[PDB]
Amino acid sequence: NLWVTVYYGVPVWKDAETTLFCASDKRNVWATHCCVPTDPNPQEIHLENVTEEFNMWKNNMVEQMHEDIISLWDQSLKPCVKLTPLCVTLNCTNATASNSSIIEGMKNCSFNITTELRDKREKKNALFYKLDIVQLDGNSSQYRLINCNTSAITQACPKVSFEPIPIHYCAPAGFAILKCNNKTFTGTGPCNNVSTVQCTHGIKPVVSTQLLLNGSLAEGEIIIRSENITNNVKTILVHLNESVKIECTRPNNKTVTSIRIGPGQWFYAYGQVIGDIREAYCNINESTWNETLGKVVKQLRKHFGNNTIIRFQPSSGGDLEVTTHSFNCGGEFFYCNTSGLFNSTWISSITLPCRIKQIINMWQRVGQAMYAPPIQGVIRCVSNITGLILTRDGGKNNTETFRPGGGDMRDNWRSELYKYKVVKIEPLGVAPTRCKRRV
Amino acid sequence: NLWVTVYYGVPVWKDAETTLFCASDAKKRNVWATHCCVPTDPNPQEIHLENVTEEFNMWKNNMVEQMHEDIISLWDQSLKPCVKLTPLCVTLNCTNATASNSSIIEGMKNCSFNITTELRDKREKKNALFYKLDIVQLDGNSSQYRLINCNTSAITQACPKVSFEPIPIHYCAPAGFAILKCNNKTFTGTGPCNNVSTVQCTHGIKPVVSTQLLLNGSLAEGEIIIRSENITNNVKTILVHLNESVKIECTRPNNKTVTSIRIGPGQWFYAYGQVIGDIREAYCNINESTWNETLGKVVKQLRKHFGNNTIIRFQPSSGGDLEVTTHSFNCGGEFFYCNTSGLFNSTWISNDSITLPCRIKQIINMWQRVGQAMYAPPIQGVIRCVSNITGLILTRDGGKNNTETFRPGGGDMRDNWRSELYKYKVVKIEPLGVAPTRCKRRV
Amino acid sequence: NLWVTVYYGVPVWKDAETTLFCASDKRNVWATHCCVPTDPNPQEIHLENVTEEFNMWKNNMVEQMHEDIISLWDQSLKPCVKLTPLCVTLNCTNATASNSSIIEGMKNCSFNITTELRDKREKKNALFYKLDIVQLDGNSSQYRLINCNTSAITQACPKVSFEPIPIHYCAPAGFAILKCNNKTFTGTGPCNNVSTVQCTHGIKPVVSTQLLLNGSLAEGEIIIRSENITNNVKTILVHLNESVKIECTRPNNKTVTSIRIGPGQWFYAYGQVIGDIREAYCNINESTWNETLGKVVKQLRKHFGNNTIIRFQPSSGGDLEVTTHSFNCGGEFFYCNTSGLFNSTWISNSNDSITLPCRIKQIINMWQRVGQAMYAPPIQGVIRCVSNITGLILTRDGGKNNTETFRPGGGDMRDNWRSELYKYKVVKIEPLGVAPTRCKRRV
Amino acid sequence: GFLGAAGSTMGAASMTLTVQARNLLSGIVQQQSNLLRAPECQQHLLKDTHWGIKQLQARVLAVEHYLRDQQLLGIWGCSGKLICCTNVPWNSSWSNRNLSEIWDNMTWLQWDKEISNYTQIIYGLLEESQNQQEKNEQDLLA
Amino acid sequence: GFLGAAGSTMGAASMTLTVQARNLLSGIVQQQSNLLRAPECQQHLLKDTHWGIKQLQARVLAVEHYLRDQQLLGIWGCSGKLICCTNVPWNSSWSNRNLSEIWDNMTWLQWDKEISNYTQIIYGLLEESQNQQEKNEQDLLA
Amino acid sequence: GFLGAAGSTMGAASMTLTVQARNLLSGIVQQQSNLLRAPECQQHLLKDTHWGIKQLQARVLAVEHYLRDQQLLGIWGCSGKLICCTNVPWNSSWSNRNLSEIWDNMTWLQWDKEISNYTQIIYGLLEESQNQQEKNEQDLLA
Ligand SMILES: *[C@@H]1O[C@H](CO)[C@@H](O[C@@H]2O[C@H](CO)[C@@H](O[C@@H]3O[C@H](CO[C@H]4O[C@H](CO)[C@@H](O)[C@H](O)[C@@H]4O)[C@@H](O)[C@H](O)[C@@H]3O)[C@H](O)[C@H]2NC(C)=O)[C@H](O)[C@H]1NC(C)=O
Ligand SMILES: *[C@@H]1O[C@H](CO)[C@@H](O[C@@H]2O[C@H](CO)[C@@H](O[C@@H]3O[C@H](CO)[C@@H](O)[C@H](O)[C@@H]3O)[C@H](O)[C@H]2NC(C)=O)[C@H](O)[C@H]1NC(C)=O
Ligand SMILES: *[C@@H]1O[C@H](CO)[C@@H](O[C@@H]2O[C@H](CO)[C@@H](O[C@@H]3O[C@H](CO)[C@@H](O)[C@H](O)[C@@H]3O)[C@H](O)[C@H]2NC(C)=O)[C@H](O)[C@H]1NC(C)=O
Ligand SMILES: *[C@@H]1O[C@H](CO)[C@@H](O[C@@H]2O[C@H](CO)[C@@H](O)[C@H](O)[C@H]2NC(C)=O)[C@H](O)[C@H]1NC(C)=O
Ligand SMILES: *[C@@H]1O[C@H](CO)[C@@H](O[C@@H]2O[C@H](CO)[C@@H](O)[C@H](O)[C@H]2NC(C)=O)[C@H](O)[C@H]1NC(C)=O
Ligand SMILES: *[C@@H]1O[C@H](CO)[C@@H](O[C@@H]2O[C@H](CO)[C@@H](O)[C@H](O)[C@H]2NC(C)=O)[C@H](O)[C@H]1NC(C)=O
Ligand SMILES: *[C@@H]1O[C@H](CO)[C@@H](O)[C@H](O)[C@H]1NC(C)=O
Ligand SMILES: *[C@@H]1O[C@H](CO)[C@@H](O)[C@H](O)[C@H]1NC(C)=O
Ligand SMILES: *[C@@H]1O[C@H](CO)[C@@H](O)[C@H](O)[C@H]1NC(C)=O
Ligand SMILES: *[C@@H]1O[C@H](CO)[C@@H](O)[C@H](O)[C@H]1NC(C)=O
Ligand SMILES: *[C@@H]1O[C@H](CO)[C@@H](O)[C@H](O)[C@H]1NC(C)=O
Ligand SMILES: *[C@@H]1O[C@H](CO)[C@@H](O)[C@H](O)[C@H]1NC(C)=O
Repeated sequence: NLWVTVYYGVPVWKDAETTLFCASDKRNVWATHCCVPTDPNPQEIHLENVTEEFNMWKNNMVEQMHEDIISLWDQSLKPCVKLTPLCVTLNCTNATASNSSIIEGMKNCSFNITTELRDKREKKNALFYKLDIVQLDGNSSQYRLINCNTSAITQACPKVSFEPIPIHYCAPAGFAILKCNNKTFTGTGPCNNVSTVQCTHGIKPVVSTQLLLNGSLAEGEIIIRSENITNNVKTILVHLNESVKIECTRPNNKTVTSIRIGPGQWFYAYGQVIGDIREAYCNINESTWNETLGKVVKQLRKHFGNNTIIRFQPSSGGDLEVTTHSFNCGGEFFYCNTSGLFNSTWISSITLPCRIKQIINMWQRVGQAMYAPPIQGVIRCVSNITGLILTRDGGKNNTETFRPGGGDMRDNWRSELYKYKVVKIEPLGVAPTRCKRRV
Repeated sequence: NLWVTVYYGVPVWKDAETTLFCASDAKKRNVWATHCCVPTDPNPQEIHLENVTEEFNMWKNNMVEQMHEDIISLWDQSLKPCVKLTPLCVTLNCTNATASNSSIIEGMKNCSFNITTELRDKREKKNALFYKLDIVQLDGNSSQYRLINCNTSAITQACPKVSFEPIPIHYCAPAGFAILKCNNKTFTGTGPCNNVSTVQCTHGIKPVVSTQLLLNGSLAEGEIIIRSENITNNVKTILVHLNESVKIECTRPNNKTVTSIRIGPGQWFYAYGQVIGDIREAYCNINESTWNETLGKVVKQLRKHFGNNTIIRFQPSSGGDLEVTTHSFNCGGEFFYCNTSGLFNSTWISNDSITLPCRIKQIINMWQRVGQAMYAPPIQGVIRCVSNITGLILTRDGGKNNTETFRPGGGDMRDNWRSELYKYKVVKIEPLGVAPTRCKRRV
Repeated sequence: NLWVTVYYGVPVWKDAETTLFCASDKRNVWATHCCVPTDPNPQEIHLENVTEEFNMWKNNMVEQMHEDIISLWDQSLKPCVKLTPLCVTLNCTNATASNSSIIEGMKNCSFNITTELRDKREKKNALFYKLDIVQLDGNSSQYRLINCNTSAITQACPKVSFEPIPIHYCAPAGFAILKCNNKTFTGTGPCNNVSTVQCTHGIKPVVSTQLLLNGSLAEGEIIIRSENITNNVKTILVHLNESVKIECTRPNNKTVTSIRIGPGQWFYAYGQVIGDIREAYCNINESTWNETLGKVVKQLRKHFGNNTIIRFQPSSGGDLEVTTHSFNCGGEFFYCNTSGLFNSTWISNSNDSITLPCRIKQIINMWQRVGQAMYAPPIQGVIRCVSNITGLILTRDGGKNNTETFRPGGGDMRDNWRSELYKYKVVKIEPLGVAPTRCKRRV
Repeated sequence: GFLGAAGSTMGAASMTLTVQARNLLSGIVQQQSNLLRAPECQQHLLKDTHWGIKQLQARVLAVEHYLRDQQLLGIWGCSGKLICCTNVPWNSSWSNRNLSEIWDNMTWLQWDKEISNYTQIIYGLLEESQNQQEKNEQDLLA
Repeated sequence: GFLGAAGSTMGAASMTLTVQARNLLSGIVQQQSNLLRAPECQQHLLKDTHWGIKQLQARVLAVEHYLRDQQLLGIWGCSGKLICCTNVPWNSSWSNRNLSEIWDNMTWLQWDKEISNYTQIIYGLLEESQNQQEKNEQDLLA
Repeated sequence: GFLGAAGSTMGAASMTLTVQARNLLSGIVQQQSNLLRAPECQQHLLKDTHWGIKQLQARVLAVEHYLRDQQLLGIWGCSGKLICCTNVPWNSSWSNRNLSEIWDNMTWLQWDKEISNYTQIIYGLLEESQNQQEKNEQDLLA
């Protein structure tokens, strides 16, 4: 009695991977690259009686944005000035400010550089953070840029703004974005309250190593997500339901010196110091940090035992990018000592000193080093901590030690896209029915 | 009653923006032929549209912006693989350059300089002649000089075997689009056109570059036509299409020897060697009569938009860069800049020949862009070229007691292409439509 | 009466020129570029009663082959280190080895090179092949690299392998590859054993000049193919039915010195050789060569008449690219003097081995382009290649007097790719057709 | 006669419906592609990359619009038909005038604008009508 | 209301079929077109060759999937429709769910999963059936 | 075989027209499946921009040719069929064989050669016949 019938436009789909489109809302780099409106997307389609398995540890969207951000970064740096002539011998000394007060950083170096005429060199002076420079064979007052034995460095154009903006990722035709809405969802498994969208919400492509910045405030409850809570290989992400305010600052007021390299080529360095000497640092509310860690420890106890003792210790070792809290602030690049935060044990006005360096091997690549230009004037920025990156070491029974490991770069963004999945529409289907084609 | 019918293949269109493509007829290494590889129709067709009218706006036409973008993209593409004169920026001993019997040449300098060679550790002293307009003085009381480029950007030498002679380029729609051409002879833009035809490609436009006069264009079928985005607002430019051209000669008469240097591994730099013959100067010769009747007809037609008794005065450009103050153009690969003082000094109320002095400049800030400047290579021999002025670019100064002053002004290359694109409009076919009917669907 | 009926899905086709793609199965360029996986079980389908005309010297696939490969070499060298800072005057002497043995062919050359800091330079020393170096001026130990007056040179990346691997060439949809299975096919005319295939059998991109290496063997006898056997202007391709083993080697054990150019740029050269010097050479079995040359001579007799004299002489002239047999051996570049071969007389028709002295070069202008040279990195140790000769490239003289003299050819690598692709053609499917039938649409 | 008689009359468009339908797609882009390939310009298409991406943009957009049109005809039950009628009645609000007053007294390009803002409603009615018709034909298939 | 009936039981999605037919092609493609056309997107991103190539590839693949699906509808006969039956009996061995639950108490997602591994067999049957039908019609006319 | 009987006989060859039409797009989807299995291959071939433009051009050209054929079928009233008959008679000017001389004893390739210059005339006549039939149908629906 039953006969084949073919239906076109069935509302079903399969898992897939595809290039999603990037859209957003002197110049901001993302706005030009993702130069397409996102305003006319006010609605979502709730799906009645659908269950779908999410896996935030196998999202291809996070990989896509990693490759997209690095591609954008490379493209934006590509036409900018090169600093190869600055890889010369430097005659260096201690810098000073006010009544000849020596600066902790700020090696003052002089260098012979070629001007617009190839047959003409001039001595020029510049101050540099001590972390960008390496001594030449232990000889006094002989130094080179840290780059000079790796690759040529590019100066980021001062006119472009690398401040992240909200980014929306939109399905191409024949594809859709499924978003879980279960507020207690732990990043993996079935979700039975799902809404389909054409575009994601606004996620800022923030960069950070060990603390999670300027993100969404998790859900109503603090959520700890892991591909395996037991395994020590996997990074542990903590998602806070309340933001923690942090005020980071470079207080030193300085002049910026503008040097000509060649035809149409300009270099910018830190010139004379204007104000008095003060360290770069971040301020964090001590009490707030305490109850936040307490709540996170309670949620950890829910996984590791109610009678378990849980302690936090600093990151064991590695490059600044591994152990320091690395980030951008006002266009400058900070690396902060977080040992004053992750030193505690649990049974049942914090000032982070901060180093600043201008030459960065972002994404731990060999070569392709970026030189951050200086910024004239004091820098002060405020950020919301929304989550944490924790590394579990294991050890003795009923002892749980976690450290603020930097994790992978992708973990900075898995923290934001855990709700999202991409699906390919499969409009074609077949079924039996009582009806049969005539003739 | 009435019901809906859906027709597919309806003949309608809407105004649209789209990329186009460019085609040229088959013919050393002329870049225009290379880029517009697509061959044209040997028998181009035109379909007259009976009882059709359409609004054209020559100042909002996407064709010209595509023109600017495509032409600049091609120029950058052509210069991209050519030799770089980046290392050629050193202190220069320059002195007065002389020809034949030690006779001074105004506007040139014999410059000696130290230059690299094949081996990076070997240098050599080399000599070359340069124009004053390409050189700036390092020390006001000495003979050290440099090239004007050196404080903006490195310069690229155009490839010596690549011709830049303009060729007619026909501009064609992709599928689904069409080009609508006005056939109203006195059409001034910004309005309806009654006599309209559909085409697939334009008539063939020579991408000629000029600043003060329109060269090698098309002539107006009727009388002289004056076009403006805003005739009353004097800030806008004024395009004048002539119905009779003016034949102008221009020449660099001095017979120059060309020399070449191996500046790098396969990098050749060309320059002007010594010179021979008597001293001669670059100029543009114009028939004084034909100019005067042309300008007389132009003022007569200006009096259609300005008062009959209004005084019409013509003055040179007040000032600015050499590119816009002068009449700038290309002659056989060389770049000419001519004063035009003898063309625009007159007042109009109710055997002879003229000559414009001209200057030669090899460093070109093409498209008024900062940096990325081009070095036009030297040309062996003596340069003579002839061109038809077909139209003029004029700016206006008012606020006078029933008097209007006009100057060349201009300088925006877009307007040049407007002179051959006011007729055309791009449209997108919308083959889907509906209509009422007396008919009904069955089953 | 008969009425039109329209058919879609027809099995007919036309000759066509289309874009193919490449699929093949330590950073080998070939595996990377042809990363598309191949069919493990290609399904050749014999087309019964189908005949197809082939003409391998009009086969457009060789052009696509040539363009794709040269693009691959150019792209692989794109990120690699430039050696332009090294083009400096060289202080050279005779190189030496253990016990001060005078090495033939090398030079110990020293040069001042810029270190990581651009304001400092250091003296470095390295061995080079004398064939890659020319005296800077007159007769002074001052010497330069041959390239320095032609173009900048890029060293091939030492971590990148260029070993040939079989490459299968696959059509896009709507195109099919017709394969001819006539074992006796001479490269032109009808073929009566035609099958369809998706991808070619797998052709290794071997590059050689005089003798065809590593190729496929003829199914039948030895086949001699040429557009005009009478017109000796064309080359002649010998496809053998039996292969010949050839053993080539650079036997001296060398080491490699690693010199910094710049921040991430490293130049590599032969630091030293141990001793017990001997020349690089190839070796061929004498009896195998004599028998193979006799069989090809029999086929030449078949073409040119039984009572005709045949003779073989070395190459008439040209550079090393065409006079010698050149090949790539593990990344190094051999050029062997084939005078020991092709020296014979044949009129109506020895347990030793033929030795071929071989010059070796690091500076290669691949594909005989001016500029864009490539510097082969050194290889530590001892180099040994083993190869199968499967064919020959010959040219014919015009001496007449009843004698046809033959010489090694070469100079156009396209013949090399063609030698393998003689039996494949690409055809576009045309699904549409019409025919008459004994009925009409009801309407 | 591409766009021929565009100003003549909407009633007797007739053969013009064919003429447009075959000159808005690959039936001319084949000519464009053969012309493009003929001088072996592919290297330019590769060297001048920007021009290449622009050409591919133009071709894919033309293809996308043609498929736009074919899908809209298909969902309306008008696949493979130049003139097709439906069962959706004409509304008085859609610039109602007697056929004696508009049919053969008015041409395309003069009255398309007179039914703007009603394209979407007509399209929605057509899809709903076609879907209901197809479901009814299914149910009748006893 | 795209995918609005995905979790509804089979048959509830019939009236939504017209909605689901759109946005595969020409529902999102023209939206993305105009959205990218307004800010000359890709036009000033032509220099970002990677980005342009990716977007062109994605649009091409949307087109190609649409053509594949439409052509498979063609080769089974009765294309241009959201609903159509064939003359091929159902092989109950595939699921043996010979119930009214084919139009109740189960969603299309679940069904597509349940018979996910008999897709090719159904396709081949439809192919042969249309071949026989076309030849039969040609013979009947002749 | 895929092109089996192409050089044998028209009648037997015409039985299997399914495989060709299927492969015109199934080759494309199979090759892109091969690429999708290896995203690193897509990444390199993306970085090799020239290869990307080459094969994007190839794919869009294949799509173009398929749509060319499909729309030509559409204007002839043969959309959704591999076999269809019209009301255009056969002109003796170009061929005078009878059916037994062509549907047996001759190959489709030979047939393509036989009417190579008649076929465009058939395109024109089919277009006009379909337009006339459509106008007749429109006037019929009273
Ligand atoms: C407006 O249109 C006019 C034509 O109606 C243009 O006049 C033409 O201008 C060209 C360019 O100068 C002249 O071309 C001639 O070409 C020969 C051929 O020379 C070849 O060999 C030399 C060897 O050194 C090589 O340098 C060349 O590139 C060629 O490969 C030259 O020898 C001549 O000197 C001369 O340049 C035409 O002759 C000329 N036409 C006429 C009738 O005189 C005019 O240029 C256009 N206006 C503008 C502004 O472009
Ligand atoms: C997290 O979000 C906050 C709030 O948006 C960000 O604060 C912003 O920080 C940037 C960079 O310091 C500020 O831009 C600066 O503005 C001044 C004044 O125009 C200008 O002189 C500087 O050159 C720079 O452009 C921005 O005004 C500021 N916005 C607010 C409202 O605080 C913070 O940077 C974000 N942090 C992360 C991790 O993304
Ligand atoms: C084709 O011609 C090439 C030379 O043009 C011949 O190359 C040689 O191929 C053999 C294949 O077994 C290589 O053997 C292996 O090479 C690797 C390279 O690192 C080595 O590690 C292994 O221990 C082993 O020796 C051989 O190296 C290679 N020659 C060189 C100098 O590397 C090839 O034999 C010819 N025939 C075919 C079928 O390719
Ligand atoms: C399931 O998802 C829907 C959205 O698809 C949620 O509905 C939202 O509920 C919040 C409650 O504050 C409202 O503010 C939103 O406006 C609602 N949106 C829509 C579209 O309905 C629903 O709350 C979710 N329920 C669960 C179980 O998480
Ligand atoms: C960094 O060093 C430079 C070089 O000495 C200082 O510049 C000048 O130094 C001379 C003495 O050598 C003084 O007479 C000038 O007055 C200095 N001029 C400037 C630029 O101030 C420079 O001051 C040093 N900067 C710091 C912060 O110590
Ligand atoms: C570049 O230099 C090479 C080598 O110094 C030159 O090659 C010579 O060409 C002549 C031509 O007659 C030969 O006789 C020589 O044997 C070649 N080699 C030597 C030893 O010079 C080449 O001609 C030069 N060309 C350029 C443009 O620089
Ligand atoms: C900088 O000051 C410190 C103070 O301890 C001293 O040790 C060091 O040698 C000084 N270096 C220079 C360059 O003056
Ligand atoms: C921290 O927050 C509390 C909130 O009551 C506030 O009273 C206290 O002054 C804050 N201290 C810091 C570190 O700013
Ligand atoms: C140009 O127009 C003027 C208008 O007065 C007319 O006198 C003159 O003859 C025209 N010349 C040509 C060549 O058409
Ligand atoms: C090489 O250097 C030695 C060092 O004494 C010197 O004698 C010799 O002349 C130099 N040769 C050249 C060619 O520079
Ligand atoms: C244009 O209008 C005239 C008016 O009499 C008419 O005769 C002619 O047919 C119209 N053109 C077309 C193409 O129908
Ligand atoms: C080829 O021709 C022979 C003639 O006897 C026939 O038997 C055979 O079927 C033909 N091939 C095909 C594929 O029809």
